[PDB]
Amino acid sequence: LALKTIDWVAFAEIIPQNQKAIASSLKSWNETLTSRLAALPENPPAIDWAYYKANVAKAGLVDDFEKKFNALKVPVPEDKYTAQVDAEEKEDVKSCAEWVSLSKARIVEYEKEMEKMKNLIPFDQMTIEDLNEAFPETKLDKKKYPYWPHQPIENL
Amino acid sequence: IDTEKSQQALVQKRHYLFDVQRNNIAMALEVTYRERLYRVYKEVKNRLDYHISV
Repeated sequence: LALKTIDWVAFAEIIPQNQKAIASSLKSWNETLTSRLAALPENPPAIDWAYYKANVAKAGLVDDFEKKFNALKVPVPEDKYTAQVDAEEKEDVKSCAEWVSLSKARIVEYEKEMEKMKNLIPFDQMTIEDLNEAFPETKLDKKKYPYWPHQPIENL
Repeated sequence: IDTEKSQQALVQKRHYLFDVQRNNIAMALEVTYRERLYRVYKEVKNRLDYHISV
C-alpha cells in the first residue's frame, strides 16, 4: 500500500477548463477513499475456534466450516486499469517535452533580441535610418504617403 | 521570458493528474479487498454464533 502524496492547489493549476468537473470528482473520490481506508483495519480478527470448539453441540459442523475457511481463497482484485493510465502518462510527457522544447526555442530567441536592444548604440550618434532599424515602427510608410512629409499632418 | 519559464514550471507540474487517478485506482482495489475480507469474515462468524444462539 504505497501511495503518492499530492498537493491540491498544484493539482488545480494543471487542469484545463473543459474537464474541471471530472477533476472535482477525482478530488471527492480521493477524499472518500481516504476516509473509508481509515475506518477499517487491514485484516479481520480471525476468531479462535476455542470459543466455537467447546460451545457447539452440533455434530462436527464447526470443523468443516473452519476447514472451508482456512482453505478459502478470497479473490484479490487485479488492477486492469493502471497500466492504461501509465501509457497515457507516457504519451503526455511526450507532448509535454516537445512543447518545452518549442518554448525553450522562443526563450533563446528573446534573449538574443533582448541583447540587441541592450547593446543599442546611444541615441546621439543614431541616424534616423539607424532608428528605423531599431524600432521598425518609426519608419514612414512611403507606400501610403509617397510625398513629403510622408505622414498625415495631424500626426506631425 | 518570465511568462514562458512560468509555463515550463507548470508543464513540469502536469504529472499530478496521473498520480491522483493512480491513487484512486490504488485505494479502490484496496477497499474492495478489505470489504471482501470483512464480509467473508463476518458472514461465517454469523453462522457460528447462530448455532451458539439456538
